[PDB]
Amino acid sequence: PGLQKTLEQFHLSSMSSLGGPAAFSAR
Amino acid sequence: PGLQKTLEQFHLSSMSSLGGPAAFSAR
Amino acid sequence: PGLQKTLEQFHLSSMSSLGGPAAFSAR
Amino acid sequence: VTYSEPAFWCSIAYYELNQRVGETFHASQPSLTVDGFTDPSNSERFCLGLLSNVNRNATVEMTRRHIGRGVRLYYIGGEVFAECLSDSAIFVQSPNCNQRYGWHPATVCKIPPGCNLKIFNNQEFAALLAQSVNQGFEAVYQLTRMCTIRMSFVKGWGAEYRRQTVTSTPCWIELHLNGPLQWLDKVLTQMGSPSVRCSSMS
Amino acid sequence: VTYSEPAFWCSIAYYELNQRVGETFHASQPSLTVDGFTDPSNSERFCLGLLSNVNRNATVEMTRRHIGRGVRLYYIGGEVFAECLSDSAIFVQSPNCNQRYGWHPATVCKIPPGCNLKIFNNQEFAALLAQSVNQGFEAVYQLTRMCTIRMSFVKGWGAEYRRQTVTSTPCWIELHLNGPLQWLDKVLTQMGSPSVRCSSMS
Amino acid sequence: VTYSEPAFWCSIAYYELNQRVGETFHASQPSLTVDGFTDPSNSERFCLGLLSNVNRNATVEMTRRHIGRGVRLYYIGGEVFAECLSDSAIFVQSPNCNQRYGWHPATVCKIPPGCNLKIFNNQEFAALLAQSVNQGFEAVYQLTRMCTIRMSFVKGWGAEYRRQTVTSTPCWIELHLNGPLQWLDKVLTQMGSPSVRCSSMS
Repeated sequence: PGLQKTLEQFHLSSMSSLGGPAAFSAR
Repeated sequence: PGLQKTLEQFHLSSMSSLGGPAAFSAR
Repeated sequence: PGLQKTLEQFHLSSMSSLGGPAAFSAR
Repeated sequence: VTYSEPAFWCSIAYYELNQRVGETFHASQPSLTVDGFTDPSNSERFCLGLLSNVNRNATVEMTRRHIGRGVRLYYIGGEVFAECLSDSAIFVQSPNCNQRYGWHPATVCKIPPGCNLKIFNNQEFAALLAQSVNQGFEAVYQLTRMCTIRMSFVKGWGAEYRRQTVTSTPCWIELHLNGPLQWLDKVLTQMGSPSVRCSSMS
Repeated sequence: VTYSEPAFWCSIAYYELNQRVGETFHASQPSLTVDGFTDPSNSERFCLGLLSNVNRNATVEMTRRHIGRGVRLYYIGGEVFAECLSDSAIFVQSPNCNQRYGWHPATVCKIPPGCNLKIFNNQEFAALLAQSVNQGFEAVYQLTRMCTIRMSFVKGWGAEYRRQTVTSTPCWIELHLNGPLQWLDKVLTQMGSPSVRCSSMS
Repeated sequence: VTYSEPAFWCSIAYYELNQRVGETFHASQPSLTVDGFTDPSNSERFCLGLLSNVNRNATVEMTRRHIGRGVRLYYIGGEVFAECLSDSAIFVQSPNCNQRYGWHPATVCKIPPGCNLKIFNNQEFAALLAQSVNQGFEAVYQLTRMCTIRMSFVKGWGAEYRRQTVTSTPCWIELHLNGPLQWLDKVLTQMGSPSVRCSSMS
């Protein structure tokens, strides 16, 4: 669900950044 | 004195607002 | 060294001000 | 004395037992939740789950895990409400509320999940403030208690419970209403000093 | 739930023994030092030397005099580092670090002067967060411990030392990583509630 | 090391007995009062009457009711003054002041209502700082005490009183002077480390 999307998005954001979901959301 | 004015002003401001004396003073 | 300059500068700044080294540096 | 409008309508302090935990939350938006989660940078969420306390024991920790969505606090006009979003109840001690229903002012009201309760009415407060001036400085001074509201998550306290004071509950919060406190200040600064003398020595 | 980027990548609290001392430091710049000096207004320096504690005794005071240049904390991408600038060592307890090397998560690592240690890797954290959802709410909830790192100045603690807990060290700090805490929040708010019931009474 | 001018010339912490109460007040205006009233949003008033302490007992509460107009703190050039606006006296412990009059630096001075006292002179502080470098790191390090001033409301302490320490007074405050602390920092960062070794173990 939305959990799988959240985890996928965090697994990607985390490879090179310390920012939260907002920073990612503005890729 | 100024107490009576303060109370009258608060009795009026309080009927529909949570603001302090400054907000009232700018009616 | 830089200690003597710091103390000289503070002895002067302190005669009429409470500011730190930045305020003095902008005399 | 002159006044500027508070930027924050209330401030909230969190406690575990008799120990204060974390920084004071200052509320700038007219609606907010105090919850058990962990967002550190939302002006509408006081998130308790990220507060550390190296000293806390298991009762406090299990309780914290049950705060969940917590409590929603908002005002409409001069009235402040608390809504239980948690799956567990919350327990409120609001002198302003208790006086409204003729209860002892230390009475504790239980809010089951999905319900809300009007915990403050400013117009009732203004009336009480108006009457207090006839009672002297100390009477006005005590009215700060009318502007403070205490709330426990999950665990009750008071007559109907084994816990007797709020400092016996694992997880509770202390709300201060800043608008009413300013009106109280405007009166207090015109009340003089108390009549009984304090010595420097006693 | 929606999110705004934290203005501060971390927040730091200082402690002496079991007592919290001073205000929480909020870090806006990606590099900062926690030192034993006394500049009160530098967004890149958390200066411990100016914090008062009328209650502190001689062990804490002598230790404070040896913090000196203290510890430099910075992040590069999704990795957080601590560098010992002090003439004395610092001692770090980072579950994220300990899990990386297969150590107990309460393990305490010693950083001698002039050395640095990677105390957090976000990509390892994201992986652990992904696995925790399969374990239920309480498992995700405990991951806040992955976002908190504790560090003692000068004095060690744990298996190799006489001091056994961090609350026995005279001078220590508690770091919270705000970015990872927001991702944790995004997951927690979708996890439901714990299965075991709390009564209002017990 | 570089410096930015502090936004706040001082910071003030309030205490009851040995317990810290409320948030630290940060002073941006060159004159301010610390009083016993309840305005939460005035940059020139640190209002103690609205601070809660579920733990306080009757002695602290009666005292708080007698703070009243409290103490006015302001600086003129490099000199800081305290003026007793309260109907009750205030009691000041300022090492800088005590050294000026050749008193023990722990001496406590009484300020009756309507009087003021110069509690800090920066030029005397600069001279002492200049001499301290010849005494080594620890000597400079102790000069933070010259930048902290403690004041009790209503109740005295010290030789002339039954209360012997400031932590025995019901209502007191702790002032930090940020400008002088920055000059101290500029010197400390050039002083090296103390000569006596701390082990990680002892």
